[PDB]
Amino acid sequence: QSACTLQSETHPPLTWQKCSSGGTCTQQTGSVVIDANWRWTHATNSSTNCYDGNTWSSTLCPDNETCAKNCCLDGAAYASTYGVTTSGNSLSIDFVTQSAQKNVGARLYLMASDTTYQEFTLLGNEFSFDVDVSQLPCGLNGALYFVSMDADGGVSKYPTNTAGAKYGTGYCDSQCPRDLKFINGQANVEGWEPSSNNANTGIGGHGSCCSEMDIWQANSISEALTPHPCTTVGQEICEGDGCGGTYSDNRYGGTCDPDGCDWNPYRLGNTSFYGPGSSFTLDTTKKLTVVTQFETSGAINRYYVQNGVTFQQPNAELGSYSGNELNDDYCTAEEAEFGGSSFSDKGGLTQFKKATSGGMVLVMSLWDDYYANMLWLDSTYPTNETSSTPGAVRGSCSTSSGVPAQVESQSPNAKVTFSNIKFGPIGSTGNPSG
Ligand SMILES: OC[C@H]1O[C@@H](O[C@H]2[C@H](O)[C@@H](O)[C@H](O[C@H]3[C@H](O)[C@@H](O)[C@H](O[C@H]4[C@H](O)[C@@H](O)[C@H](O[C@H]5[C@H](O)[C@@H](O)[C@H](O[C@H]6[C@H](O)[C@@H](O)[C@H](O)O[C@@H]6CO)O[C@@H]5CO)O[C@@H]4CO)O[C@@H]3CO)O[C@@H]2CO)[C@H](O)[C@@H](O)[C@@H]1O
Ligand SMILES: OC[C@H]1O[C@@H](O[C@H]2[C@H](O)[C@@H](O)[C@H](O)O[C@@H]2CO)[C@H](O)[C@@H](O)[C@@H]1O
Ligand SMILES: *[C@@H]1O[C@H](CO)[C@@H](O)[C@H](O)[C@H]1NC(C)=O
Ligand SMILES: [Co+2]
Ligand SMILES: [Co+2]
Repeated sequence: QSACTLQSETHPPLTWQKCSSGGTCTQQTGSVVIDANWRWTHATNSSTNCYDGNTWSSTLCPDNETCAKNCCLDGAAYASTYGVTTSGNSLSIDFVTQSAQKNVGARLYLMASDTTYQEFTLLGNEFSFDVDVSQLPCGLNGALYFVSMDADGGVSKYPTNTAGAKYGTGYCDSQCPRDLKFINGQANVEGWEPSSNNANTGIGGHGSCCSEMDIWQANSISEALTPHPCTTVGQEICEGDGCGGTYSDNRYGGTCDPDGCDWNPYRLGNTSFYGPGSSFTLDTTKKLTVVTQFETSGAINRYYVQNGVTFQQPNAELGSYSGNELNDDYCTAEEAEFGGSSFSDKGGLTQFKKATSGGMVLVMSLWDDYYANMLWLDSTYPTNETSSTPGAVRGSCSTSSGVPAQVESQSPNAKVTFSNIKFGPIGSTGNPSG
């Protein structure tokens, strides 16, 4: 897709800190950009939409190539249309924003410049951030994660994509998403099937795959940490159901691991660690700090801080495994206890290390789940399972929770605030910010 300028594109600024082993942190200045799917897509020569509701213009978009040549992405009114605002080192995303139309959440990427994404090399380093999830009830997900996206949004690889990172193009994740309107410089109109429950979405013939590191997927009820390996580390197109993931009939028939080696304290047995109120170790009605460390062995460590008290990731006992570190033994024990084999089939942490060794783009999003109602995160899943089934219970939410139309109507004012992002070598982010 090309870029049009009927509406100006001004990326909201966002500062963060880069720390060093020497014990000092320095301020960096970046900005955020909204994903291309949220934008107005219209003809390059007029204001006629190329996409409207959940269908494509059959004349402007008869096929993937022609559509890309005829259509462009336009600017976004961040605050008024998408409920996205920033202030210093803080970013807030509103759940439902009402303007000309109704908008639900957002997916944003951290930029290095106005035209490029900021790339982070996680291996050997640690990432820290403060988060307020108090306004996120059952069914919602305020996420912060990394994906192996190209710094330019794919422009250098795909000439027909001239909009680039400035317009939030190039997304990919372990689900090999097929809902993306533009992939590899082309539209995703061929094989397009409109969603039955979402008036704005559909599923196309192609998907976009890549490694994904889910640092944080959570609400006030549950939280999970999950690495997802893929046989191909970076962004790669996929065909139909061979994509696997949430958008295909076969979830595990692809090149990426859509499940990952997840670590949810509640799912692991500690139902008193994270939740709303003082009866939990970490009170989700208050802001907290989340620190994730990527050691060179490929293992991942985690600790939290609230009101100046530090808590390491709670110990878990699963099969022959015991400890609080996400390593090869944990992931193997999890597959043995909870079942499944996609993580190991995709290479596990060894394959995943290839992603963290390279650059990864930071993503912050707020969304509700039109496919599984977020039950996999905060309820019992599958819903027909009982508490006696290992790993079925992931949270205290009712199995009837998370219906999009319902949560959007009942909790429109929900929101998430991410702030004070700090990145640097292991053991450095806890030091004084510059
Ligand atoms: O027409 C002439 C006038 O145009 C005006 O401009 C309009 C334009 O016409 C109109 O088309 C445009 O409409 C856009 C809406 O403003 C916008 O809200 C809407 O956003 C949708 C988006 O369509 C949809 O693809 C997206 O799907 C989400 C999904 O909800 C979410 O559950 C899922 O979540 C993932 C997470 O993000 C991720 O972190 C996690 O790992 O996985 C999750 C599961 O996959 O993500 C998908 C996206 O991949 O939802 C959003 C939000 O509801 O998009 C509309 C276009 O399709 O609005 C323009 C502005 O009003 C001009 O302004 C006027 O001057 C002209 O005259
Ligand atoms: O695709 C949504 C969500 O899936 C998560 O994997 C789930 C999977 O959906 C479920 O079938 C299985 O039983 O449990 C796993 C772990 O909760 C995945 O970890 C998320 O990253 C992803 O957003
Ligand atoms: C849950 O984790 C917290 C923090 O590590 C710990 O104090 C508490 O004893 C754990 N509770 C259970 C039931 O394991
Ligand atoms: Co094809
Ligand atoms: Co270790």
